[PDB]
Amino acid sequence: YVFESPKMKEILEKIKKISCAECPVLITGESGVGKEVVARLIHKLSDRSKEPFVALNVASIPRDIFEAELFGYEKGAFTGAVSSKEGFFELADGGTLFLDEIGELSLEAQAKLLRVIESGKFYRLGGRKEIEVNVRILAATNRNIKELVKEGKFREDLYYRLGVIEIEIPPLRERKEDIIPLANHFLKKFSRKYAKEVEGFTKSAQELLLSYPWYGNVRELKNVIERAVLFSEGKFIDRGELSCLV
Amino acid sequence: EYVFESPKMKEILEKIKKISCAECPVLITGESGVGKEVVARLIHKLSDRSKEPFVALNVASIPRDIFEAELFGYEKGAFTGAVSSKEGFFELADGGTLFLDEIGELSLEAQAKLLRVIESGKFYRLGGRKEIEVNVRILAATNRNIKELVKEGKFREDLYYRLGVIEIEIPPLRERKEDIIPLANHFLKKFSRKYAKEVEGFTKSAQELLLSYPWYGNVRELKNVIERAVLFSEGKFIDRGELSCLV
Amino acid sequence: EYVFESPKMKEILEKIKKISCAECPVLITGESGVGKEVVARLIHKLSDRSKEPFVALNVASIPRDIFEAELFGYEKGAFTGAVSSKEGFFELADGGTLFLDEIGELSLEAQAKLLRVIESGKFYRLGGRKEIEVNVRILAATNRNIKELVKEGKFREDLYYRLGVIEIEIPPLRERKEDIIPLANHFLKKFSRKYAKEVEGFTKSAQELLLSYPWYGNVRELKNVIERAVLFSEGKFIDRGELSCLV
Amino acid sequence: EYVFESPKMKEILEKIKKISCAECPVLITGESGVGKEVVARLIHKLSDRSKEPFVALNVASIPRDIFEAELFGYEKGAFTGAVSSKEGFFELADGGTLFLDEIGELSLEAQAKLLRVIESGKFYRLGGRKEIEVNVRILAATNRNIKELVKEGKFREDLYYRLGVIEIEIPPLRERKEDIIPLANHFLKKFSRKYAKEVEGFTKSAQELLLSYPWYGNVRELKNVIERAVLFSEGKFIDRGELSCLV
Amino acid sequence: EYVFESPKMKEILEKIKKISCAECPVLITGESGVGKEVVARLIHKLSDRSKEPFVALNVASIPRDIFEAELFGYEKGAFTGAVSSKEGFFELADGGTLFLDEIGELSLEAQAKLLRVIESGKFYRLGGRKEIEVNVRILAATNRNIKELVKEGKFREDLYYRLGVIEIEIPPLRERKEDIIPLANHFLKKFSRKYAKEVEGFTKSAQELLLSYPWYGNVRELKNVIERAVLFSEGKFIDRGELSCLV
Amino acid sequence: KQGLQLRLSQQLAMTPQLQQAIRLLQLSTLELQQELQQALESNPLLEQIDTH
Amino acid sequence: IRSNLQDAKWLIKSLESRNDTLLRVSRCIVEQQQAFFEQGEEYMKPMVLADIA
Ligand SMILES: Nc1ncnc2c1ncn2[C@@H]1O[C@H](COP(=O)(O)OP(=O)(O)OP(=O)(O)O)[C@@H](O)[C@H]1O
Ligand SMILES: Nc1ncnc2c1ncn2[C@@H]1O[C@H](COP(=O)(O)OP(=O)(O)OP(=O)(O)O)[C@@H](O)[C@H]1O
Ligand SMILES: Nc1ncnc2c1ncn2[C@@H]1O[C@H](COP(=O)(O)OP(=O)(O)OP(=O)(O)O)[C@@H](O)[C@H]1O
Ligand SMILES: Nc1ncnc2c1ncn2[C@@H]1O[C@H](COP(=O)(O)OP(=O)(O)OP(=O)(O)O)[C@@H](O)[C@H]1O
Ligand SMILES: Nc1ncnc2c1ncn2[C@@H]1O[C@H](COP(=O)(O)OP(=O)(O)O)[C@@H](O)[C@H]1O
Ligand SMILES: [Mg+2]
Repeated sequence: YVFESPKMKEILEKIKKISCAECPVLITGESGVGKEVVARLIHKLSDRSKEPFVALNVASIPRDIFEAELFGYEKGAFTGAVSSKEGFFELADGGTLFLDEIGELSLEAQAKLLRVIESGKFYRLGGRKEIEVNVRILAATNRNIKELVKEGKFREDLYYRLGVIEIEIPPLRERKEDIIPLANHFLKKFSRKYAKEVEGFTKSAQELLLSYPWYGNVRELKNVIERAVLFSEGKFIDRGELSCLV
Repeated sequence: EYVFESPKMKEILEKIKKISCAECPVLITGESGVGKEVVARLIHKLSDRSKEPFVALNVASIPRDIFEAELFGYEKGAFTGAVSSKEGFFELADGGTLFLDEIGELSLEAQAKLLRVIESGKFYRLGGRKEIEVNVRILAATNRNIKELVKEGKFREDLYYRLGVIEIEIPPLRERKEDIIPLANHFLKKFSRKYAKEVEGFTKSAQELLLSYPWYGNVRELKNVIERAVLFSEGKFIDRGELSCLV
Repeated sequence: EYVFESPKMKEILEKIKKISCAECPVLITGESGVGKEVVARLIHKLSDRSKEPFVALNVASIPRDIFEAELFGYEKGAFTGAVSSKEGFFELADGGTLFLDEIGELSLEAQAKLLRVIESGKFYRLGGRKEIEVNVRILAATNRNIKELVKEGKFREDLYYRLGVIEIEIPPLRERKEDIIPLANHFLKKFSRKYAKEVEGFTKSAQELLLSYPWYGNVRELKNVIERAVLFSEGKFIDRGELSCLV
Repeated sequence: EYVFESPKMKEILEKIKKISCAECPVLITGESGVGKEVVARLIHKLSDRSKEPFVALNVASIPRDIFEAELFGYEKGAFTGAVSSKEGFFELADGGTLFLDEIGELSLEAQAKLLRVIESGKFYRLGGRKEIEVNVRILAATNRNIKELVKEGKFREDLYYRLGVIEIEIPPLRERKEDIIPLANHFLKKFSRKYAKEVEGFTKSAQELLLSYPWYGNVRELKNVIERAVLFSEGKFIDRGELSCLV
Repeated sequence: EYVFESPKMKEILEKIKKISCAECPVLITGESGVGKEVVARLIHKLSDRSKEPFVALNVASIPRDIFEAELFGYEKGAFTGAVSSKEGFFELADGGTLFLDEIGELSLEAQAKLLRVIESGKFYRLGGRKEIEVNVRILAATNRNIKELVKEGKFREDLYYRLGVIEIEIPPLRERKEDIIPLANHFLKKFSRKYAKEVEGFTKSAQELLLSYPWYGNVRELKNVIERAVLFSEGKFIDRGELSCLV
Repeated sequence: KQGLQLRLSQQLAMTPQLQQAIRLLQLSTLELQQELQQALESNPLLEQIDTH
Repeated sequence: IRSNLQDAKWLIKSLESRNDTLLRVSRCIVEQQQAFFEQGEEYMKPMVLADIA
């Protein structure tokens, strides 16, 4: 990974300092800024470096089977319970659990989440033995959680538990010092990956990168660079190729 | 170790001592974070079943469609996907105590399934043709006023008269002024010894700030605040400024 | 033979020429009957592996309960009734192309299972111990709005990002008006020899009528209309009245 | 054997005779009792494959979870219980005609499984790794407005254009006023001979009553009315009174 | 055995005798407790199938997931757990009559599975590729009003015309005033011997009371009332006092 | 979702095949003889070679 | 009589298999620890169940 902006350097120093503590960590920012990158950096420098890093997104979780993913189930608990399954809390036993897009969780299921965090013990669906696990919680959000709380769309206890230490990542629109390093890194990486000689962007094309108000941020930048490399026919990338996408 | 300093808590403890010779169901009521489960565990410990299982079950988390399977079990060919017999929580807690947390949140349809087992103690499995008799003592805890729910047609009256043989009401921490400082000291000691920080006690300003706050999360909120203060302390005494998590 | 006589279609053809020798999964999106199958088979034909199998599959025709058994394979004795070991479709298209039609019908668990293999490139049989490495080029076609699917919470976002590296969006036939006339004359001949009916071409009024209809089935609807016109006619020219009832 | 006196049915008969040499799928639409089955069987008889099987499937009676096994078959060992290989209804109807009756009662999930077989005729069995090609003509019948279902988000827009190559609409009996009397005599000769009665015709008032009645069950209701009139008849004629109590 | 005295009830018996030679489906309608099953069994007894099976089926107690497996049967290997071939109720009732009780309780989707078997009698078993033809007479009984149910939209129109070839409606007991006293005496004679009582008849006031009560349960309620009167009787006559429940 | 239903499905089921005739290995000679005596009592067609 | 005869034959086969297994295991154990039977203790070799298995 590449970090050059002063804000990114400050965030890196903060991540270095907070890796020792085991308190839950919340990260917020716009889409495609690198929240998962920061979470993985925290996990790597933490005392649980060799432990599993279980990352999951709650947006793709169906409403009516959330418990089956929260606790897991044993064999034959219900129709379709072919074999035993482990919930994400049991998967990350000793490791770190990373919940992405926590702000879109339904109100009813939220009350069912922190209840397992504070107690620390749960029963598998169809299981008659009690399971005790220890997990470090990292959470990611895209919107403002405080405004959601003021609208009654979020639990304040869950915010207090998750918001022990919270981090804000500046979007790429205000990190213009990373545009050229990220573009060059992606260019070299994808040029090696697809095995075709592309040296670097022309001077004319460089100003287009700054002039572009990136809305998809790093994800959009990476996709654009990869597509430009795929269609590239020379070692120098001109502004004409980039202008087709933007 | 638990803290019972207020006269009301001592009276509750004396009532538990007196009822330690009974096997009646118990109903516990209060706010959230006041210590209902602590009182339930104390009742279990002081009774004659202290060496027997204590099964704590949150009836507000079990899916509605598999309620009977969890509570009563099933046999090999009960449904599509059943491969072997499995016991329920009533049979697991045979000879011991079953604690039902948040009984008020149980839906009005689910309250009908528990009617016969509480009194008779006998039931059938899902797909079983033999009657099972168990000896289980029922402790139930709720935060909502059951009487109002019954009066407004939300909680069944049969279940209310089955459960509420003995009722215990736990006053909130807001009305237990004498029971704040000892709990704060206990939590401070525990967190200092656990997190391996350095702290010995609070300052007078900190004591007044703790005593003036209207704790609405009760002992839960107090424990969380003390834990955060210990995590954000490096000296020896916690001042008023550090304990700014309150208002 | 196919017809590509529109500037957007010619640009798409140039993109196909540029991309056909790459090694990245391709996603083909468009309306109904635009030519996604044509584009997929043209990508495979103009490729260094054009002599290798082109396994076309419909993801809605595979039951969930045996899904991972069909896609990866199973060993003998993996489950009750497993007479003998069998390979999966991933091994069947080893060294060739795997085309998945209507990728939007996949379930979340199937999406995760496919994502694992697309990322790592290696998998295991249902009851196997050794690890299998494959060299499959993955093409997937769909007509749904994939962005709305991921926003609603039906398609995994990481899987879409993995597949959606290259997007080929075939424009609707209503935006390809200069391509309508060469297509119709292409079909009119093909059916004329097929059904032995004698017909030469369309009159000016019929040609004017063709360009004005907002086709909803795109090329397939035009093919159906031309087939009906050829079947229900005997003269050498198709006029306005013959197509008026159809339109 | 049938009655086609009305000109609106003579035009349909001409259209049926016009598509004898074709093999494209046909979609038949109408109300209840208008004669979709008769039209389908007449189309099959008048074609070049009249010596081949005519497989009629009520698609609403196929269970949801075994839909793929019925329409495609399976190899042995495909699942727990596949002790021998089987052929689906597409392989059984090879070389002949497959008639999907009441296709409008098909679930949205089961409509996506027929998208590739109807187009090309190539498919895999459940557990088979070799493609199977069949030559089957497809006739489909429905009593619902298929366009309204397509525009109401109940019927897929790809399956409609795959099936609806040639569409035949049968007008109700309220518009075929020239068939009511030729049919009424027809069924009469069918029933008075079956039950060995002595009825030979209708009076001049019963014919007017038959003409005036707005038949809502169409030819099936006409059959029922004529059968009831014959069963409870006495004499050589059926007067107005013998059926005025009904229609 | 059964008692038919009211003039409007003898016409039903004459109609039953009129349709002895017929084999068309019969639809029976009436209120609760008027004797629909009595009429159905009388129709079966007076027909040419009187020595053949009479399969009485409650279509409201068949699970919807295995419905197709109960009426049609299945072959070996159709699904997981099908270890042998099993027939259905249509083949079990072959040569006799099938009596669908409470046909109006079927769901809209469950009514579409009976369309092609009521008319032609041909069907395929689950997992069977050979067609089966049966000879079964369909009797159906319902206490609702099928015409207005079809008008509302809770009953399929294409099934009503298949079932309702001959419709028989039974009037309520409050309109069969000539049947109240004979039925009362028949039930009194039936119950005075089972319980070995000494009652022989009613009083004039009791008979006057029996004629004014608007029987809501019809013959079943009358039978229950007479049984209650017999059980708690002391003398040889039942007085108006013993029938106080009818006031 | 989570539910208890009766249905017709096509599934791949697992294969348990043991615990049969395994408890006789760990039994000593005396316990084995007692088990054989019980089996002889319960089965008419089983006999033991007699010395009388 | 058929059911009882089948059960009897199964039990006889089980006993025979048990005896054969015991004999094989004993023979393997004696072959592995052979310096003990000639010179007593102090010549025992270390072994676990995995070796015999
Ligand atoms: N400093 C960096 N250097 C290189 N690549 C980076 C950097 N930061 C982010 N990326 C790339 O950005 C892409 C998106 O990162 P990530 O998924 O963490 O962001 P996000 O969309 O904001 O997060 P999330 O969806 O998990 O909330 C990744 O492919 C990652 O490699
Ligand atoms: N350029 C072309 N020239 C001739 N025929 C064409 C051309 N493009 C498409 N077609 C015809 O269009 C028909 C439908 O196209 P195709 O099979 O690609 O559908 P599709 O886009 O995959 O449809 P769906 O989205 O409904 O699954 C085919 O029969 C094909 O022959
Ligand atoms: N022209 C005709 N001459 C004689 N009988 C006819 C004619 N048209 C229809 N019928 C009769 O109409 C009756 C009603 O069944 P029909 O074949 O019309 O089915 P349908 O309502 O069109 O649809 P489906 O049977 O596919 O559900 C049949 O018994 C058939 O004999
Ligand atoms: N004419 C009669 N003579 C004697 N008993 C009669 C007569 N009519 C009805 N019954 C009695 O009435 C009782 C109830 O009638 P029955 O069950 O036939 O009607 P039903 O409620 O319409 O039927 P179902 O609901 O079962 O379709 C029976 O026990 C029957 O013996
Ligand atoms: N008297 C007490 N002494 C020590 N700890 C207490 C006391 N009362 C409550 N607590 C603490 O408060 C927490 C919440 O109490 P508990 O009874 O478990 O839940 P609730 O009362 O909300 O159902 C517990 O973890 C318990 O340790
Ligand atoms: Mg397609």
